[PDB]
Amino acid sequence: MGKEVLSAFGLMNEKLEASNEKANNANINAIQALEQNNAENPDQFAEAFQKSKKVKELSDSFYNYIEGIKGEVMNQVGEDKKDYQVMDKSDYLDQKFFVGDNYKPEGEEFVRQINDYKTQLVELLGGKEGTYGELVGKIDGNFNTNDVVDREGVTRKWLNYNFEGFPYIASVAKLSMMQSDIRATEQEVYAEMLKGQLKSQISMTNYTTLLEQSKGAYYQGESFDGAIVLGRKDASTRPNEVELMLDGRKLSASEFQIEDGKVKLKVGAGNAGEHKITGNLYFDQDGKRIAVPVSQVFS
Amino acid sequence: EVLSAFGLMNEKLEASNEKANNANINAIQALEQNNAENPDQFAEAFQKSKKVKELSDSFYNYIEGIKGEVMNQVGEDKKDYQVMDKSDYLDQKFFVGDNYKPEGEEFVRQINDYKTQLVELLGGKEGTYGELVGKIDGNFNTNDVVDREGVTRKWLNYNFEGFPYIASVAKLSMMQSDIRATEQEVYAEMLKGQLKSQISMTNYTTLLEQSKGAYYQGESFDGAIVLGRKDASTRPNEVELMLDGRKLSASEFQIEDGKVKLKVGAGNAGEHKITGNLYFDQDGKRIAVPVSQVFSTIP
Repeated sequence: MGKEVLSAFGLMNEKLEASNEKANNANINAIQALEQNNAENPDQFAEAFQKSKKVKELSDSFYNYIEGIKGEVMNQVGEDKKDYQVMDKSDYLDQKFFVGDNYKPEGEEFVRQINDYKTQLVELLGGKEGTYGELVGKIDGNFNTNDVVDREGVTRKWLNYNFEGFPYIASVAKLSMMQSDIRATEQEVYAEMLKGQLKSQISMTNYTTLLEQSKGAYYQGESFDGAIVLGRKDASTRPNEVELMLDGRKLSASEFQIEDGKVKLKVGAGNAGEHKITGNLYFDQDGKRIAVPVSQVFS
Repeated sequence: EVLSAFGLMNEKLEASNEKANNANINAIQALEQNNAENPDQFAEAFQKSKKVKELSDSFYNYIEGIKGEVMNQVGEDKKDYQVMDKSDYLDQKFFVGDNYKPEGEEFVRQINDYKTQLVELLGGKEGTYGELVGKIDGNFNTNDVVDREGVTRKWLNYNFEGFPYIASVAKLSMMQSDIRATEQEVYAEMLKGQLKSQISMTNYTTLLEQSKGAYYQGESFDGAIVLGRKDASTRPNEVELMLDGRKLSASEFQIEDGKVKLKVGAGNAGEHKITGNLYFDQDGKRIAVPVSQVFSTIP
């Protein structure tokens, strides 16, 4: 029997497990970033956060199921782990998965778990349609349980073809790449969700033109000077904190006169004559507080 | 029995490769479109994306050529995987005795050049993109590694010693998959970086507006505060300004795209209505920011 055979499978599995650990770290980082984004402006990142969380928990449940099968077969072979020429039995799995030419309930459970993952994921995204459906194609191609036809014409059963008669390390590698598929689908899904949100924020559908002339007191026919600037209108924007100093008095009576109902910062403050308004709008973006200065005047 | 699992893994990897590659092509196309719409913004992102596209496609084509060379020797058909078991030509062609032949060393050099310039392109192990750099290094590395025994194996050997032709093919397919996955992660990171630069509140200043303004006296104040966009790199593609029916604001004249504002300084003979449309190309679509304001001048 080929000594180098099933050693190749071991190298597959080692590379795949290392990559999967790195991918899980990156995915957890991305989820933490999303939760931080939901912390400030929850309105913008809400749906993104919940759908990403659902993907996270589905992916984790499914990954843990696969990993349980992997640990099962690891116990099956024995304590020798980095030795691979030993995982050659092709016995425990089939008798753990099928009855003669029929599925065992747990094998049925395994396949229906796969199908459940796919269908809930795609229905979360909006199946085969809507925004980013090519991702649905990717997931379908990755987890597809449709019975395949062999080159010899037999429509072999999906689990039977995928798993029967194979060395324990072989199905171990199969499951490792299934896990890698789950991690890749995660990484991609968080990518699309956050990207779609960002594009929903950058869209100049969110803006509105304004006039920012130095002074409105334009005398008799003198040459004009002014500008057009894209004032923000998207109500989803919300200054996380506001400090709004008046003419050196009554720093921002809290929502007594300021109202961020719309992104129009309606200030219903009082007055006595000439006035200036100063302060800072604190936006907690991506884990950093940024102060946007305010220095304006009013009669 | 005959380990067709290698063949199945290879075929799935290849199908995933076309799907991922189509996605990558589309992603770069979208970057190209955005760069066409707004070159100053997506300029660096598009340049880095096209450099990594060149590098990735060169590397992918090299590996694909090696894979094709291998699948030449297999025979007339390309699915009878049990036939693909000789493992006698490829091992011959990479190396003689211990030392690499001057093509295997070229292969490893290609891998290492790819990783080196890719990392140096993505900043580096430090700065941003660090986790992605870790993924690249872990996926692509030829540091000589030690087997079960405490003895060091050369990378090309340990990965490509007498392994069945289909096994080597599947390993190379995994390498291709890593290249494509790295492509998509890289493009996503570059785009996310650009967007998050665009949504940064460091891009804004604060303006106000009211119905009339002055009140000569202390009565009240129904003002509002807005986030004017002061990003230099954002600019309309089309600027149609039929202010009050007279002309297109002398397009060469006062309307100035030099900064984000449109530094209008037009004529003055009374109260003036400025009206028109701002046309921003965004992901293809022609978004239309209407402009409709009044500035009054005594004539």
